[PDB]
Amino acid sequence: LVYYEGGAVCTHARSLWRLEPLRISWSGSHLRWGQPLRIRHVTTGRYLALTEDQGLVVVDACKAHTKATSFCFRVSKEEGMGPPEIKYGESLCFVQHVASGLWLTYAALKKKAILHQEGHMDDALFLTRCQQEESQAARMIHSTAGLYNQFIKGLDSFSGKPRPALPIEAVILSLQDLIGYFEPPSEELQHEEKQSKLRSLRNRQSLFQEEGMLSLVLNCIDRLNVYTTAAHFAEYAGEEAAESWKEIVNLLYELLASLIRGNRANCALFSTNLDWVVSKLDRLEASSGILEVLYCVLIESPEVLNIIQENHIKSIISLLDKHGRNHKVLDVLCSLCVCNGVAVRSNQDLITENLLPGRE
Amino acid sequence: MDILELSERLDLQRFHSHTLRLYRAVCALGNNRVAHALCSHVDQAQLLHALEDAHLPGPLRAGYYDLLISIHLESACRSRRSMLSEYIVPLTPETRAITLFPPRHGLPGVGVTTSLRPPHHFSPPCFVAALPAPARLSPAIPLEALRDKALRMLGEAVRDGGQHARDPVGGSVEFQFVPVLKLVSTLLVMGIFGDEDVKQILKMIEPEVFTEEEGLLQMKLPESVKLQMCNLLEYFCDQELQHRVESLAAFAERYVDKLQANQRSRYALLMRAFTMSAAETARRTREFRSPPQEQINMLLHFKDDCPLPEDIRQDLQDFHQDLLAHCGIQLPQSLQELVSHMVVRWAQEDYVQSPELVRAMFSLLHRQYDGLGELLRALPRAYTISPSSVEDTMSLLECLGQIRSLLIVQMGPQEENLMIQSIGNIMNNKVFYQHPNLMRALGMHETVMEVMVNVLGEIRFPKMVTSCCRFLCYFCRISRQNQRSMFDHLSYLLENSGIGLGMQGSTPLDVAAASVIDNNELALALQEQDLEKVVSYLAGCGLQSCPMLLAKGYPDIGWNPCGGERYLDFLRFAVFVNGESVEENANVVVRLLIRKPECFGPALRGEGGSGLLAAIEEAIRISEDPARDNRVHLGHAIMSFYAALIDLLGRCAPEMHLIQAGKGEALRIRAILRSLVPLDDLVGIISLPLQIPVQPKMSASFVPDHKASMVLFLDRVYGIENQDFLLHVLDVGFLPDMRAAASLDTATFSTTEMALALNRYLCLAVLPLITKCAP
Amino acid sequence: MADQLTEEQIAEFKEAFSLFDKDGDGTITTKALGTVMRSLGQNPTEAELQDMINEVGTIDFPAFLTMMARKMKDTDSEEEIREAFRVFDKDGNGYISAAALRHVMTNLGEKLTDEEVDEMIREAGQVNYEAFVQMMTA
Amino acid sequence: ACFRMTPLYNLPTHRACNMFLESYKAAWILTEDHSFEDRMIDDLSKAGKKPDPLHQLVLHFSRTALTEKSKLDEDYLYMAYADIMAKSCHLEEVSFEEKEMEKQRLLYQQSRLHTRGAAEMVLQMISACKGETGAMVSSTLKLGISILNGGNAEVQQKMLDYLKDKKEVGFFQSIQALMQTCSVLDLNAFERQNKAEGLGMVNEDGTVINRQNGEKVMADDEFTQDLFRFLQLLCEGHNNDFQNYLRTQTGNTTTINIIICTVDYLLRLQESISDFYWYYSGKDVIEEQGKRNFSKAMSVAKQVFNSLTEYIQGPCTGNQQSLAHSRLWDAVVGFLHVFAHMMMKLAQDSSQIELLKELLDLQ
Amino acid sequence: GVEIETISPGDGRTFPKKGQTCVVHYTGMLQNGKKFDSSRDRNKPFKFRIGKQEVIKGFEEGAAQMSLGQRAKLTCTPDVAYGATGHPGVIPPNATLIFDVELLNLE
Repeated sequence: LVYYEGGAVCTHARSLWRLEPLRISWSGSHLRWGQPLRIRHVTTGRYLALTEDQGLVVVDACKAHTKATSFCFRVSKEEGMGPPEIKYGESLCFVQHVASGLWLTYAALKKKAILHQEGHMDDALFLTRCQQEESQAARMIHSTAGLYNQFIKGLDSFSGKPRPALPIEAVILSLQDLIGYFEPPSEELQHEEKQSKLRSLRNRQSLFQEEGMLSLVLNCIDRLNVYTTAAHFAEYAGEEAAESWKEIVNLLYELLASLIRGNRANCALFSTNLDWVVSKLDRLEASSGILEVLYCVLIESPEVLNIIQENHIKSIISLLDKHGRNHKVLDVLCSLCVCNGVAVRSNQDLITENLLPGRE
Repeated sequence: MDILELSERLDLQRFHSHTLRLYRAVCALGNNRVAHALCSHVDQAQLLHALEDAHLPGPLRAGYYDLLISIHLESACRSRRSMLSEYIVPLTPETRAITLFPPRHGLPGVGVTTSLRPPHHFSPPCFVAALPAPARLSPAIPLEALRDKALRMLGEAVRDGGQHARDPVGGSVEFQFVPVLKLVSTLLVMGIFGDEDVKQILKMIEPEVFTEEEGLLQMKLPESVKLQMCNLLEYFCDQELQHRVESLAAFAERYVDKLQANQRSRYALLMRAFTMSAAETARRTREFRSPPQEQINMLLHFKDDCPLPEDIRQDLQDFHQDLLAHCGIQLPQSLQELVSHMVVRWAQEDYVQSPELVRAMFSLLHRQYDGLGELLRALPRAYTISPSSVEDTMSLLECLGQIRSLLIVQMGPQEENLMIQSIGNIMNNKVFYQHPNLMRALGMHETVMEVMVNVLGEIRFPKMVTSCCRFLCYFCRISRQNQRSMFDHLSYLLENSGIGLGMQGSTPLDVAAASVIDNNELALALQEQDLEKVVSYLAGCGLQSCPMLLAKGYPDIGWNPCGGERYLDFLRFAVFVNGESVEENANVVVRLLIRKPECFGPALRGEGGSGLLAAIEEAIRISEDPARDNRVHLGHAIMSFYAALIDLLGRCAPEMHLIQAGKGEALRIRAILRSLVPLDDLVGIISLPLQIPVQPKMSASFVPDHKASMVLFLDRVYGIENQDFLLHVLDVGFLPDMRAAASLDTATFSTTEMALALNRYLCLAVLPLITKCAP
Repeated sequence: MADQLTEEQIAEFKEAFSLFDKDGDGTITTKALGTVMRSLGQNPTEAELQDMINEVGTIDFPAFLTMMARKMKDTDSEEEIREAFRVFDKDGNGYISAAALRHVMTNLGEKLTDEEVDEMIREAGQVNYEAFVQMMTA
Repeated sequence: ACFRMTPLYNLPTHRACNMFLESYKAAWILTEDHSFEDRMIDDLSKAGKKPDPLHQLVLHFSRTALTEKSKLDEDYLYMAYADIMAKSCHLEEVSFEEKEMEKQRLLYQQSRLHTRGAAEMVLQMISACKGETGAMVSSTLKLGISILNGGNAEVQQKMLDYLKDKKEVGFFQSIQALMQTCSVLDLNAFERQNKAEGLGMVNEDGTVINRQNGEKVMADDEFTQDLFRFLQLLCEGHNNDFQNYLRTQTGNTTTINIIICTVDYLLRLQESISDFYWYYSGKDVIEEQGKRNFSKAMSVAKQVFNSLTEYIQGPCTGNQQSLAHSRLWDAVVGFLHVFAHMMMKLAQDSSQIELLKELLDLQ
Repeated sequence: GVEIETISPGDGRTFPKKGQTCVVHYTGMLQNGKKFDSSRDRNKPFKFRIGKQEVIKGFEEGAAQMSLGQRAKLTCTPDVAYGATGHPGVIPPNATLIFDVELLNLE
């Protein structure tokens, strides 16, 4: 479905659209009126066309005919860089299908879009530009979503079937490079540059959260962490995958920690999925990543703390008792008590009544 | 292993430092029971020995000092810091002895001050007491050896810094100075230090300027200790300002005694006069009939008429010159000059890159260079109380501190119960009723609304919300100035009360309703946005039924009359004031109701066209069958909603004199109100009889107050002028009710509350109407 | 509005309630409320007390405070008539004239206008002090 | 109820002290003129490399404003210091030498601030408001007009350099939003205000602060005047660079027509003043209560017209062509109609000559 | 019950009487051998009146069986002392307590 929603959806990656002219040579010329060009969604990768099945429905690139997917621009109803220009923000434009010739207007704030012949007088659209960061992030969302969907499909192919090949190398490289991409800015930079980098990082994380990549990462890591030991994955998958499984899970935990570092919305999203993190905390392999994930979730979102009950605190105490004396668990425990100037009495009482009385 | 051995063992030292951090965090922001548990884990003596130790590592020493302060002094220090801003000075004999200058400036922070501050509550730790909810007190410390011991460490650290050793305690000068100075600053904020201790601390701060070795400001310091020095100087300046306020209050008492004696003398002289003039008597009448604020304004005007002798004017001028001299206006040897020069030099020597230090240093700089401005800003919080109410005011202040302590604590059962107990206590105190200006200056309303918003943001703890709303309503009812102060947050309250909770008792919408009542100014100042939000909520009230009603087993319908009844009541209160209708708000209410037809009931909609009389008949039929509808009955809900709508429409009608004048707006509104509801509907509703006593279910019965709204509409919008119309409506609806009341006047049915309700009806809704059109 | 009552009256009310506030919770029975009212000397009728209780068992200090303020509004109004009669003319013996109206308008304290004073006089040398006071009270 | 007002001597001393404190703080210490901003700004800028305390203060404010947040908190210290700096450079026939000396003194007092980085801080904190009114942004505008007072040239160059280097777009969005919110004379509100003013000046048993509460109509008159004065001083001196930059910013992603928004606000003010005249068309004379509001609106119109003039002044073809194609013509026609009828209505009487003088000045 | 293991001799004649104030210096010790409470660390005697319910049952019963100047080791069973619920973060459940207490004065 194609909507005309307005508001927070404007800043999200789904609102972005790309315009690819039919001709390949000198395709970067200025957009003249009547030029036959296509419109595609940058994130999903599908191609928008006026198919007879459902009118205005976006379709995959596997079937998009020129006569069915071409579009034209008209100012009114009525090689080289070539034509000078059409203004951004000040020049209106009317969308029109090349073959059908029907104007684009709202069919009926999730109002559907249909190509009625009458159209409307206020159906004109004016163009605005998007900076490099948004386009780069959206295309990365597309590529990572495709690769990760292929990986999770391959994982589900042999689920519970003891014995193609999973692209372990490409997946590992993607995780490492995404970790590098979401690296926090260093504190040595001045306040202006550091603040600009932090704002850019927050925008990038918000784009990833809106695109739904976080849910897919949760699905992938849940599927990969069903198994217990590398020998078990060797049994279901093979030796080659078993060798890289530790790296894959470590990098997945690292990416999950990085995607929710400092943003309130991403960590508040875990208000209902906290029990999953607490349950998978106790795993031996890849423990530092899940501990860092929990620490970031607890420090960033105050609303998460009210969900925690006695069993989660007891599990944290179990982690402290079973994984030596590390200060990260104790920092997590300290952050549990106080959140940005307000104290939670219940969790403080549980902490003071579980670990302290035992004296062991 | 020795605690001192951890110097080489980095991992164990780090783990112990973070363990101390956890100990602080669990016992942070109150939680005195956990503080007792930590006292069990960490003994009084153990902490004392560590504090005086010299070989302890830096992080461990800092963590130990912070642990001691957080489990022994934190809550009392927080309460005292909260009290530090409110100045309540009683007129005690010690207060009148306060002098602005010593009999040059004196040493700041030393002397006597009568400002009323609550005492500290402590409980000794005894861990074999029988297991027993009371608000458990914080742990107890000797607090007397601590004073001298802190002074001793401060002196020893100053001497060691003067010696310029290469092995400072804790491994750095910061770890040697910052924690002990933090402890000393907290002890000063608490006020434990006496006159001699304050004098010695002042001498340590500056040996030359404050004289009655080397100064601690004179020697080189890093930024971290500069932050605590800045805090200490801020506390000292605050103490100086408090002393100035106390002296100003003492002079106020003296001068008002003189002024009231002079005013009585002037009254006697004026009364003795016989044939002065036609203006001298006018002057006396103007001076003696104006409100006391006006009188004290006229008498205090002799600057740059004024029936005051030159002696009192000269005395006030002398006090004014003394106060300007004290402020440093002059129109290092003193505190202001010393702090200013220290701040300037600190900023000049190095480019400090710690934002907190910069902020605090410049805050002191502004406070010192603007003393008159600081005094002017602090004066509104100041107040004067009679010496006879000091105990009650102390109890009120303790209750206020207790309720303020819950501002930074998540809401729970014990906390909400203690909150309710505090509200009951503040209700039972008489000072809250005697002085509304004091009650507003302490500003309990702000923190009470903050707690209400914190809990509101399904709403848990409903009883505490209801008691909070009752307290807010009573505070509004106390005084008109408090009413203005609460109305200033009307939009905020309405945003909180956007969705009616529906719980029994008071609601934030009731707080909003009580915030604007019996005052023309507030109703005229009622802005567009609040009314627009209210009517939007009413419109949304007509699209779906109440989720609580659906979850209660009630049959599902397309709307919830109970939810809209509160909005109709609020609109009725906001339209009708002092037995009159305000035109500006009536215009807005009519237009906003008519813009959205969904605000009205589904029967009055143009599409359905059920009709109001038919709707009420269907409501009565529904109430007849229990299956079709304490537990709120749907028939009574729809009946009350329609009655409230009719009442709002009637009370929103233009005034009779406006109609007589012929102003277009009033005639247009009366016409549209007539068009909305026909007269036949009113006469039919009045025609409907009411069951009389074996008394019917009062909640589900046909309440006469519905007819009260109906007859109010009939009297206001339409009126009775024709003999035939009056006779017809009267015969149809009015006589049978009077006959029923006369029959029920018998002693067997006199005590029935149905008879009382119908009596209140007759005497307050219809009998005045018959009286008015008697001729 | 509870600001009408004087601090002496509010102290008397607090003492009267504390005389029967041995429980400490603040709750007072309806019979206890009537006993407190009798101790105050009002001696209100049973029907009036029941109506006041039903208007707003569960009687607390603020509720009795509001009830007493509503009751004492009548006493304040009773003294108001005498105050107006004694303030219309200082001597109060046939001293009604336009000069008194001019003096009142000059120093009313609310900054009244000459036209407003003329309108008030028209509401109603020769003048009636009682009629003028009644017109001012409307 | 005024007759039954109790005298002062009957009241207890514990409340008489309270009203004595209130009257004292209202009438004596508030009127005391303490000129101490100059001494502070001189002491802090002496520098005794390492920046002087004034530069550190400006840097700390810039750092506070640059921190990302939903909305900047009402910082009591920033507002206070901003006023201290602003009044410092405001002020401390006439011959040419004396006027030149006074001007040079004003430029030196402005250089005491604009070389420390005051302009960058002002732009940062007005851009960080995200288009929301308040007292802190009002103090920021006060500091801006004080720095730009007298049509200083180097300050405008520094502002242009910083604004182009940062390439931020939120500054013009904030200005547009702030100008959108600015109020215009409203007949309905005035009616509520004058109905409220008809009530007693003394409440029952207490004084009424209705007069001290302030007028509800044209409440943001000082704010609007300061904003338009800041804009006109920003384009003061026939600086062609800003005259071309305000209409359209080439570097920034989105262009905001500040001049067209100013014309839209002027048209809104014209509609409001025409409605206000139509309300007073029937009445023979003009009441003083409405006369004060009329004069306030007249001053606001004068300020906005001066701002538009200062935009136009200089051979800037782009701004002139943009304004020729806007809705300014309909506004001007409406002004001409209301001005003519206002002149004739005032000339009918003789007790409102000052309002006629203001009318002629705005003409 | 409680077992009074006499650490040191004390004056035999003096014994606690109901309604009298007892000052003690108890050095509490957990069952495992760890120390949780000590009055001597606080340097303040633990004043308590015998016959009331202010102090836990085992310590009161043992104090009834004490004598002036005498030292003893009073192991208290969990049912007697803080049974099945302990002071939060101080005493674990169903754990015995061992006290080292000697009397100072009986007045």
